[PDB]
Amino acid sequence: PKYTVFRIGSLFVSGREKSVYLYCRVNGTNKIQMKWGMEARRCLLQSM
Amino acid sequence: MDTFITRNFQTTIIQKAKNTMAEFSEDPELQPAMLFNICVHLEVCYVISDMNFLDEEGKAYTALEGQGKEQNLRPQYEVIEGMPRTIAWMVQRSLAQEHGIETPKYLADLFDYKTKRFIEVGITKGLADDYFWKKKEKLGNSMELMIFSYNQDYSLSNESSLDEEGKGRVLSRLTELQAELSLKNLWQVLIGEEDVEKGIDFKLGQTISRLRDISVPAGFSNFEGMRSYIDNIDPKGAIERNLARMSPLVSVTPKKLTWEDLRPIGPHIYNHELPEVPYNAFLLMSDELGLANMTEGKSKKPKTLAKECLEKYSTLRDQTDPILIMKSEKANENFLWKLWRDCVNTISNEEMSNELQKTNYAKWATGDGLTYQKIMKEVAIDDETMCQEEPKIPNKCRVAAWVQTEMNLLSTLTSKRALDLPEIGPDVAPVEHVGSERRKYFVNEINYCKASTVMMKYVLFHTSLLNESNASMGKYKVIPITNRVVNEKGESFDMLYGLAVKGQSHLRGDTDVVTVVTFEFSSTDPRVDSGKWPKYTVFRIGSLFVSGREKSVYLYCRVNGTNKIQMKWGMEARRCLLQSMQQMEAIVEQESSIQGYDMTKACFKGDRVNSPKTFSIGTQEGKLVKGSFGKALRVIFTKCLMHYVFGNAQLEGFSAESRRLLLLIQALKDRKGPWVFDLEGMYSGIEECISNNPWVIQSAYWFNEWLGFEKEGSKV
Amino acid sequence: MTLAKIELLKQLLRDNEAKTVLKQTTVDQYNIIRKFNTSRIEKNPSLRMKWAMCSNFPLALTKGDMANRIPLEYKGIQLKTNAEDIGTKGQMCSIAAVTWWNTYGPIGDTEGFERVYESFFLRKMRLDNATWGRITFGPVERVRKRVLLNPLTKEMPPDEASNVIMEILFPKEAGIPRESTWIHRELIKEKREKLKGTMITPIVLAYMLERELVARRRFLPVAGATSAEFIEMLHCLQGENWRQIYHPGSRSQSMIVACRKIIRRSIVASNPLELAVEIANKTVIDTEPLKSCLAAIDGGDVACDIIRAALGLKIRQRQRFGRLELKRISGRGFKNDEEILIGNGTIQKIGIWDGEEEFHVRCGECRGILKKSKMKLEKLLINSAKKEDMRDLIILCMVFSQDTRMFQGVRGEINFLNRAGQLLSPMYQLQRYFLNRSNDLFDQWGYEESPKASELHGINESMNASDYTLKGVVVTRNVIDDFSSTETEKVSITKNLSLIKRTGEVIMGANDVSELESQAQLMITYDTPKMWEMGTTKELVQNTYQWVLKNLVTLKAQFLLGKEDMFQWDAFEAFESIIPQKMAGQYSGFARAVLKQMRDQEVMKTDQFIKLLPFCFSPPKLRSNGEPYQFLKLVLKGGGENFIEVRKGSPLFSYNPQTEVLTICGRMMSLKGKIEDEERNRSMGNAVLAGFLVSGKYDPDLGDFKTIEELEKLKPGEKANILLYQGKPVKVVKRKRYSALSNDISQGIKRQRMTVESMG
Amino acid sequence: MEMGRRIHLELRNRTPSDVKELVLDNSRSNEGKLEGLTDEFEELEFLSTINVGLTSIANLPKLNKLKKLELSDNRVSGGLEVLAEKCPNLTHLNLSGNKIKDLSTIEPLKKLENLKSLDLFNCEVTNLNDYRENVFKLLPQLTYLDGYDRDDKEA
Repeated sequence: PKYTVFRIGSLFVSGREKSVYLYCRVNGTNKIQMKWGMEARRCLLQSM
Repeated sequence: MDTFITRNFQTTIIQKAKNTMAEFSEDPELQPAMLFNICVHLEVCYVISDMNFLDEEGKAYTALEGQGKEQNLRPQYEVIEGMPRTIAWMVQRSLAQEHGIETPKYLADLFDYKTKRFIEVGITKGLADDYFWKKKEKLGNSMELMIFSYNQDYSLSNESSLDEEGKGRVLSRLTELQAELSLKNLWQVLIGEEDVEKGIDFKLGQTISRLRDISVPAGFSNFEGMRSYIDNIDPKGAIERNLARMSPLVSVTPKKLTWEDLRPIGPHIYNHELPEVPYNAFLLMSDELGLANMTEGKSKKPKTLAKECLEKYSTLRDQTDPILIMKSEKANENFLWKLWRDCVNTISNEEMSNELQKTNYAKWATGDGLTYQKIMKEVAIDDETMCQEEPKIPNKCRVAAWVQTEMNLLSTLTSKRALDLPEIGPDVAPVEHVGSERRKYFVNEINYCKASTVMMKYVLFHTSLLNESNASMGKYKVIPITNRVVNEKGESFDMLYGLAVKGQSHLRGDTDVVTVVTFEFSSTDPRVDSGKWPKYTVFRIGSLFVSGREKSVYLYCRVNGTNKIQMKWGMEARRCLLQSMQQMEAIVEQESSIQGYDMTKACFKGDRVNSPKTFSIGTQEGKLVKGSFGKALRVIFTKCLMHYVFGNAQLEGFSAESRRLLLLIQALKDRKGPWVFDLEGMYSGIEECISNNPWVIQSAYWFNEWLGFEKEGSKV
Repeated sequence: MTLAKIELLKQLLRDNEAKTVLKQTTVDQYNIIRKFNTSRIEKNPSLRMKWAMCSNFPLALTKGDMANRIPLEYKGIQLKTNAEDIGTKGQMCSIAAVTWWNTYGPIGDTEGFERVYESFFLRKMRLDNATWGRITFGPVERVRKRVLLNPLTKEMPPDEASNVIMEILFPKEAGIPRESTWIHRELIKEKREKLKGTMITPIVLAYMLERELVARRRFLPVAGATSAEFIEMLHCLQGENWRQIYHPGSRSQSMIVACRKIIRRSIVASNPLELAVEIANKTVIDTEPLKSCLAAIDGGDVACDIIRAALGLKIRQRQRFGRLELKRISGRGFKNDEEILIGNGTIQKIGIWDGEEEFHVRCGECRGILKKSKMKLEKLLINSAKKEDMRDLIILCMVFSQDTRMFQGVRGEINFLNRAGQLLSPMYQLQRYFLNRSNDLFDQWGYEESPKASELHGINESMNASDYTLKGVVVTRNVIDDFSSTETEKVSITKNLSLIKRTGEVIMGANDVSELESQAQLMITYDTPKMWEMGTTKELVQNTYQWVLKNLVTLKAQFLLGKEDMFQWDAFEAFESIIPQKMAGQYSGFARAVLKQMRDQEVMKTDQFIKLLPFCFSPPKLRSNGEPYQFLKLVLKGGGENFIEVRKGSPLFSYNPQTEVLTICGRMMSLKGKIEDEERNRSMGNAVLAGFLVSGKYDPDLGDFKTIEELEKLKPGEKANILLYQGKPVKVVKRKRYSALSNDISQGIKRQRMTVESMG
Repeated sequence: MEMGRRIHLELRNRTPSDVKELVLDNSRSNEGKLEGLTDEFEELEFLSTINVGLTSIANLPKLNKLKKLELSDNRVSGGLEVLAEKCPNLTHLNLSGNKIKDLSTIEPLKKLENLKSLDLFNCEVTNLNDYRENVFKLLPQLTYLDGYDRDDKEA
């Protein structure tokens, strides 16, 4: 309900045409959110 | 014509036609018709030569486009037209030698390989047969002929040379060209390949030639002489030669303008020997007495409203013994009183009709019968006593006092509001929200000023007058001076301000005058200031209590005349409101330009950061006084209303000519050092308009006072 | 009514005046006849309307059967009268009947308003979905500009607009469709279908279409966006001391690129004009030749102006020098040749302008006034618009002024050329040198004290609004409005594409175009082999397929005959350049065999035919035994995504039969279906009376005339008797083909110049 | 348009045993069936049924030569075991765009041994953990799938 989607073209993988859509979405985040995303690599240590 | 050639022809064909014309030393610009003919010739030749090819066997056939067959793709027709004359001649000779055919004595247009012949293509506006025979005679049988006409007919030497499609296409192009020319009207102007060597013919007759001969400047004796003189003689400093001898007594007389030169305009108003200016406005403004009746809100015919208003006040309705306070100079007390009594009886009559029941007494009360009888010119010529009336110039009056008091009083808030405006659609954009806030802040101020009520009364009276005049033409009518007033509590009082008898308005033209007599209720006894009312015959028809304080009630009666122009402008007097808002809007906008936010609340009432805006509005004892933003808006609105009510030729001549001094003062205040050429001329022009208009005299007085203030304040 | 028409005509003719005037004035003169009205125009409409509204029956009703729906007096209120009329010969009525009709009466059809008044509802849609923002109360700088008041579906000149309107809503009187209906065939068919099913009076529709097509332009004070969408709301958006944020609810770049490419292609050859115009009128942008957007916008880039001059169109007469648009104000400059030493030490013989002159100068968003004397710049006034634009303006005006300081400021060398490899005049060489190295004449130009004044403020060499400005340059904090009297004066075109005034003076030079490449945002489909041997493989494939698609009828017809002439077409030679040499022959043989099998043992299949035809240009190389090689994946130059699938589709080519659509190089095109039925559906636009040519006069042998519907019944090559325009009986022949006058003229010119060269 | 019209156009009013392929696309069907194909058909190799609104597989001629069949954009959700009793010679199966709920729907394909390629795109069953592996061990006869068994080859 929050995405704006187009249809740009079609790719071929095994001789078969598969469509390609472009999900365009506006978003808002701050520098601290950038730091949180950067630290999101800690999921590896968490799972371990 | 050249525009048509550019539009309907490709640049390539135009270039080829121009080259061909240059080869013949013929100017394309001077013979646009010939250029068009050459372009059409080239286009038809190319159209003929296209699409036609020869197969290997040599049989004519069609070849597709954008689809080549190696290199040759030999076309059926080789175009010879359009090449340079030398190149075309050489190509024709080469083809003749190669195919073993006789070389034509005249250059050909196309060559057909199939028939192995030289083909000439021609066009004409006349019959195809005639042009075909002419061309055959000129050229002979050595060349095949193909002539097409603009009327969808053609002459072909051989009918198999071109297929149906080619002839159809060439004819379609020719017909389209003809239709486009006819639409552009160039068809008639267009002249064919036999008349294009003549040009337009427009020669002057005998009388016009003689008029031209005698209408030549001094020193000449014939228009040929002037034409030759203008075409040949060269002036190389004639202006300086003339200036070197022109007298030095002619010059703009440039004199720098200082504050001292500016003097008060119209000093004669100060002089006390002249009479006080009278009240010449159509209706009373600051003296109107409103017979007010509370009503649920129903809108009713003015006659019924006046009937009910008088019914409430039985004492004034039934008053029948007047007490003449003053009969001005000429009007008759008996006529006016009897006419007013007939007015009251007609208004209070049971019948809905609002036309005078006498129809004969009013004829002499209004003075309709006191008119001259027009005779034919012959008797006037013969008679010696039929002279010409001397022009009646307006009186030269002095500054009155009622104008200032009315200016003050009409510009004050009153608990009563009448000005109401229709709704508009919801405001969704921020800009229209700001506009709505400003509009509300303005109407909250203007609505409660008495000038708004006076303006609405004038508008309603003139609307009713126009409606009555259009509906009723040759019968005397009774018209209440009605208004509607809503108080702060929402009670929609209906106010009757008087009555008016309308005369006979049967007028074909607009400038024709129609007479109306106005009787107006008022609470002012004229004896307090008799100089304001020299045009009014008044009574004393009783007294009334507003809240317990008894005050008299008089009836001001006066005969007047209007016309359809002023009658319409009465209903267009509402534009004063617009004039009041525009300027203030600009003012507010200027403030908004300074600091970012919106100030319409700050200028009007002020806020914690900015003080309320105050202008300079009045004065007292030589001390100028400030005034709130709302009061300044009221002053501007009243100024516009007065500009209307007291408007005539004098007001226009005064304003449009004192604007010169206004702009000169504005320039001086900015230290632009304005210079003037003839100051006394401007002053005389301005002051030849201050004769008898009360607003003009008061405008002159205020201008002088403000100029004195500016002079005293210029010291800094 | 036709009987009433003939009876009225007979009664009118019974008088001798009608007989003599009708038989005297031709159809063309009718206009004059119509204009001889009384002209007793009302002196004051307000008073007249006021009086009329109070009259018993001011409304002038047209005689008809509608009145019977309403009584002459309803609910004791008089509505209409049966008294005769002299002014209009109808009846009289009052607004009471109008209000009752709005209340009760016949109920009409609501469909027509969905499409008929499309422009108004589009205006409402753009208003409703618009998003508003803040209000900036600060002062707003506004420039006077020539702006289009309202958006247009397809901007066209007034004459083309009128012809299109007639071709839309006047099926009769459509003689000889011009070279304008084919350009606007899509608009013709769209509007025709939309307006069908209505009953509104034709004049209303004609006026609405004129509004929707004919452009309306005016001088307005604008600040910010300038598209018609913003101009519609300019009354609210703008403001002398207030501004509002507004967002209302392409082809230009493509045309710029196409015009530049055409200019570069034509210049390198001799006689550039004919080749350039051939390519211009043979080009197309996705539905229409280049004379569909060039004729739309006013002026444009120098390349577009030069092409329009080569074509038939009106161009603003501003003098283009590099990027500068110059408008002379006064003075006459004598162009005299002179020998001047350049700062590099070399000596050049070039033309210099003796005498003083002044020009309004524009460049991008920068406007200014320049005053120059011979061999010196004197004064320059500018407004702060943009750093890049201001620098370009300063440098270009510097070079144009031919100031001795500019010559003495050269430090490198001047031997440059263009993309076509030509040596330019020293003026344009200096222009390129200085633009490439902006900090060359700026350093040695010299500085001048700041313009001490209330508003006049200086600008430094770095374009920052810094004091200690350049000698002469001045930036005023005001609005400079220039370029008045856009006369579009007559301008000639030389063969070398360089324009000239009515006199011999040159306005636009062939080298004014800037050598900057971009990407066409649209399918730039040409029709000539010479053009498209520049771009990438994808462009070549797309253009070849478009060429095949456009002339599908001819190729399909030639397919039935079964001859090799069909395959040896020049259009495929360029395609040969993008097929591997070592394997192209095998592709040609395989495709030839497949298409022979298609012709022999099956029926029409357009998609595979189009897919397989182009590869057969090269000669085949059959198997040693003789059989053709078999493939299913045709590789193309560049590898990877540059490949064609024989079976169903690939990135460059895919046709879906479920919806019967064609996708070529990532672009969907509508193949309605197959068959001459789909051919005629493509021809569903065109123009009434487009398949018939004119030949002969009335020729009464056919008896009475026949309608368009009965005209179509005639087989090709027949003769029919028709009426052209307002009457004008003529004889016509049904066409067996479709024509293109531009193609014929271009081929004729090509043959003529081939002959000239061969003789030479 | 109807299945009958497509049959007539493809067969061109000839004997049923003259074409080894059919194209039943964009054809409206009665309650989601594949009528118009009589049991008299004896030779058929390729099939194509797209946008036919087929809801179940219960009407199909018995065959012994078909090797490919194509179903897509349908709301069919039911056991496919009937294919074994109708034509146990399928090699290419395409269910792209169909509506299948869980893994159990594709179970009945075990009894078929000639199937080598199966297609299931944007299917509700396709969005599961180890769906690729689970299907593979559930249909050992399968040699191909949506295209990435081990490599990429074309039908």
